[PDB]
Amino acid sequence: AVSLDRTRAVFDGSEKSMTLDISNDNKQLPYLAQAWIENENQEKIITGPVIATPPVQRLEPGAKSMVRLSTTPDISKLPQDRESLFYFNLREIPPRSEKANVLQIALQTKIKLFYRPAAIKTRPNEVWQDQLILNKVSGGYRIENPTPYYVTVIGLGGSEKQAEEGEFETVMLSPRSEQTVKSANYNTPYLSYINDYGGRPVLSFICNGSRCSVK
Amino acid sequence: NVYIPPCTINNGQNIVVDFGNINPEHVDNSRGEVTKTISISCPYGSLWIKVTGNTMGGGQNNVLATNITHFGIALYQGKGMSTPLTLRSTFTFTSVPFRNGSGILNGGDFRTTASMSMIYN
Repeated sequence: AVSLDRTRAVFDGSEKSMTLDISNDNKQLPYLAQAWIENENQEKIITGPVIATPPVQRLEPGAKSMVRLSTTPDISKLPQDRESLFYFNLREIPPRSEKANVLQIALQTKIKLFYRPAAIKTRPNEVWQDQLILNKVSGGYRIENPTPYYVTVIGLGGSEKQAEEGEFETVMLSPRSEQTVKSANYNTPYLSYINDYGGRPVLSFICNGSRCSVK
Repeated sequence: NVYIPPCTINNGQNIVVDFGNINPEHVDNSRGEVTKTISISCPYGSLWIKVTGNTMGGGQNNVLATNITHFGIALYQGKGMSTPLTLRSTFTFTSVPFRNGSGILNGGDFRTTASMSMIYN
């Protein structure tokens, strides 16, 4: 199977292109790798504002290559004070099985592609997720994301272990938004999220009544 | 590398559900229900799986068309023809031949393809 090098891609709006590494992990057969972009509703767009090339390429067993993500002039039309959401897709076209009477599975990877305008370009060590605010309500918390970035929440517990381990319905807050999640009550809430690199940091909150903020 | 990579699917091997040598003339209600289990090895689950592909006409929502008219492959979640499959850890799915018509079928051999998307959070 053909695999990508990451679980999310961040397109730095200050640049006009970027590349993602792919590789054919199969040690026997060569694969075709289809790549395309989808908008925030997971609908395929072939005209921009973000393009993927090549649309298809051949990968020898164990070989690695890349896909180039680039923008069009219409990229300027997206708002510049917040991230926009796209999805990058890579589907493998396996070799025709010699054996007939078979069901062949074509694997595909779909990851979020965050367009991040130059006006909100982040520093290398910048952490904006510590700006999240938790408001206790019946059955859980109303999470507020006042930042210009999408934030994916993967955990929420009364300890560091629960946050990262505990069962949780992952949700992604769009820029400057809020949404309620189900959860037990915690004295010192801990929240886990997926950052730009795929790391899963844990945050610690301190509460002042029903409103909790990062320590 | 700096970027945490996505999970590897059944050790980068090819996934093929083989039905062996069978005549497309079956009961499609309990036949070559071939079950498949593919492994998911991740770096850190936060992943969704959607299956899509060409479907036959009719009201069924879990049947893939094949290269044989009136003949398709029905899909079910987990081992067993119980719960249908609308079109570290493991994922099991059951595939069973299905013919939506009586009469002659143009083809002794059949093959079809479905896409299995790993959608990351």
